[PDB]
Amino acid sequence: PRVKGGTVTRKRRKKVLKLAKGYFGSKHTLYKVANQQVMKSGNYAFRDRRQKKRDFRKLWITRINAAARMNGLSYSRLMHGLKLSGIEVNRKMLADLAVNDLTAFNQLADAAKAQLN
Amino acid sequence: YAIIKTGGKQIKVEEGQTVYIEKLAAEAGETVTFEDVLFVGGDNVKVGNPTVEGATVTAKVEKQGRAKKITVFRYKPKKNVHKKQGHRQPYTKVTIEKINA
Amino acid sequence: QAKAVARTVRIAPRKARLVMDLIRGKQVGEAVSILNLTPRAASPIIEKVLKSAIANAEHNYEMDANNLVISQAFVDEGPTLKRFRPRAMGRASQINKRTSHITIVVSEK
Amino acid sequence: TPMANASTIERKWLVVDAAGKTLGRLSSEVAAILRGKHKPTYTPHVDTGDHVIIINAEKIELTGKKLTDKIYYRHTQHPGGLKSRTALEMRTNYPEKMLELAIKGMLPKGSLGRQMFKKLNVYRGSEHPHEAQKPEVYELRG
Amino acid sequence: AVPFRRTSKMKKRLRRTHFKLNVPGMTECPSCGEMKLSHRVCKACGSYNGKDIN
Amino acid sequence: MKLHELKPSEGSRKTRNRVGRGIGSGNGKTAGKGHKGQNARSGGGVRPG
RNA sequence: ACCGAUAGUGAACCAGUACCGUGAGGGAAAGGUGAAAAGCACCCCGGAAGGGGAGUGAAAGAGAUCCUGAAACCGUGUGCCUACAAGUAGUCAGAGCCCGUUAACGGGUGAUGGCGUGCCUUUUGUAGAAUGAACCGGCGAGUUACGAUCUCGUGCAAGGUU
RNA sequence: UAUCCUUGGGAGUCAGACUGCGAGUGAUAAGAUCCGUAGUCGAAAGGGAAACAGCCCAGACCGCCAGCUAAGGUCCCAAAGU
RNA sequence: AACAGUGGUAGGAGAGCGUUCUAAGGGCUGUGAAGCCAGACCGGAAGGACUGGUGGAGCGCUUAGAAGUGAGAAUGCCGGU
Repeated sequence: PRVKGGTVTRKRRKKVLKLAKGYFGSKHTLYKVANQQVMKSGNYAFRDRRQKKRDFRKLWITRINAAARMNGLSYSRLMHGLKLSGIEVNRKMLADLAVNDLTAFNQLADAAKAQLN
Repeated sequence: YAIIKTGGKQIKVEEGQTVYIEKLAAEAGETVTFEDVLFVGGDNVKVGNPTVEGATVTAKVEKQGRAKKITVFRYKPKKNVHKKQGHRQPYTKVTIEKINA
Repeated sequence: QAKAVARTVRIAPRKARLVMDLIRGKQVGEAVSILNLTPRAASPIIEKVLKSAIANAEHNYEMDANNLVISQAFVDEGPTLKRFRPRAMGRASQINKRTSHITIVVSEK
Repeated sequence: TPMANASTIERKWLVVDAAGKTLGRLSSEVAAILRGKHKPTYTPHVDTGDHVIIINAEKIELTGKKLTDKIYYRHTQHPGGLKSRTALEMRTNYPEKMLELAIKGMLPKGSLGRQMFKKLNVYRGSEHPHEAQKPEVYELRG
Repeated sequence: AVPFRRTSKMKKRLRRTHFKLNVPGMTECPSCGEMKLSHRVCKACGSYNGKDIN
Repeated sequence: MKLHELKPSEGSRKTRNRVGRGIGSGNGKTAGKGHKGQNARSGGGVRPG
């Protein structure tokens, strides 16, 4: 029996266009060009789910620098201090959540400064 | 205000607020205690890697669903490689209560 | 409101968006006059249709023709007429006659 | 879920004086202040810096032979269009581009670069017009 | 003499800025009241400046 | 054996290893016969021995 | 366990025609109103063409290459954004403003930041200044016939089978 | 520590590159060519070497707004000690 | 349950998705199917539904069998642009 192959295709090509909203110009009404862009998004949406493991550290660590220079300390003397102040686990994201409560943050800082000496 | 360890991640915890935390061993009606607590706050009582003593802040487990759908389409450009795998991450809608400060 | 369509009189649409990008929003009693000393000749189609567009509002609708403002007047292209102009060294260029559907929407101010 | 401050920033006015120091290490910790990297509420994209006024820029110093060596090259677009200027040329003729060009390289590039760059200004001598904002006095770490 | 690429739907529709045409100098016919072209004859009036000229 | 529930003994039926439909299954582009060989063209090639 | 109008006879239709060729020959394109022509009297606009009403029909957007009518493409409007920014055009952070859906760690824009050079063929090697495609839609490539051989599976087995 | 051999169905590959040591050809010229043994690439993304198949680290089932180190880095772009 | 492994081209191997047609059952349709048009639903994937709007007569599921079996690239054919 012969296959027409009528609606096998036209259902599939619009599962790519509906994943292709918002694009510049002629990449939201073409199959052959948005399919080079749904694919190309897939690497980008993959490999930039791992920079949130990186460019949040780079967002967290310089805030801890900034909390340290109003205390005279480094980023080194904090984290090397906190390994000896306690054996504390403060996971540099939530270190900033004490920074925005800076009255309580420096009790965590100057305790390590006493444990620097 | 607690900082509790559940699945290797910690969250700044306010009592009475829903926080999306990892899947665990409850059945949507339980009050699972969190014992790995540090920096209680408010009265500023910390214990430096022991946990804060006798302070096992509980919660109440509400709901366990799945996340918004994420599909990886990881293709290697030349030499004809595709890889198309969806991933529904499960979670637990955790309603937090009873700071045991 | 009113509605009137020219429907497939032969003029090319990209020679009919131009004057039609003046007429919309205007006063209808003024737009008869704006369509009179145009010199471009895509106007005696439209001025022969806007004059027909008023009469629908006057006969079929009696909506006080001095109180009308065109809300929409949009030109969409219609079906074409394909020719084969002969050219240099057997080349047979295609001349596409175009045809357009001049539409006019008349409403009360 | 961090705090990304966006235009809710209490900006500041610091003054860094240029008595006798080296313009690399005097533009060093100014450039962090131009983006406000010393401030604890540092978002990396919404310009959390604060304004910097430099006084007495022409009295700034250089060790080595850099008073004669470090030729500041600008270029036109016309062919063979470099225009050489040495340091002592920049120092005495007009030095109000002599610290700007030492920080234009040190602020990060992009649309946000020039947006942070507007916060800078440099006055020859002891002008300091600026009597309407209560500017503060800053001292560098070294 | 070859367009190296097709023109996209931006740089086409940025060329139709100064392809627009205006309304000409259009005043009112002082006698028969209708809209007049500036410094020409109001053909409905048949007049100019005082005289319906035959 | 009802007509509603026809099934074989498992191992007596086996689907096609059909050749040349998409790179997902493998055998997509080259269709199992490699790169540009004489052993890839339209029937041209070798005797058995 | 044939095709359903690019399929099936080249030809479902005035098709071996129309056209191309002096010539032997080559050789297209094009089916669908409804159940019933009941196919629009009548009134306006214009010379009509063509509408807008009215009336017909259950439907008139069903009205003459007349069912369904997608995409290219041409648009008319408006929600948010833009005239100191270079930017394979996305991603991921991300305020403001606009939102209220198959009711859930929502919808749409995104000022700005960080990483970032298409797909394919062929190559030791490609974003390639190596080829391929204007895009849009449809067709279009490892099939059966017979025998060989092996594994899996069936029934009888020192007999199996026509 | 488990991978070998035998029998049988099925292949593709027979144009390769470069860095170090061991030689030839050359001019102890080539990102040259002909090989030896060892890598990587080919078929292997990530980080550094500004960017870069072939060098220096290291292998990607997939998600997190967590933790530690290697190569290389810590005045500022561009994370970390003036 | 425990332990271990999961990059992959040529290349082998194993599982499934889906269209057309048939086969028994079942059902579902003028109280609106197929198609088409939209979305914020689910399944690991090819995918699959569910309301809403179009349309005006047919088509899904469960298990089987047959295949002209699924497009995005042929200086591709044929229209539309």
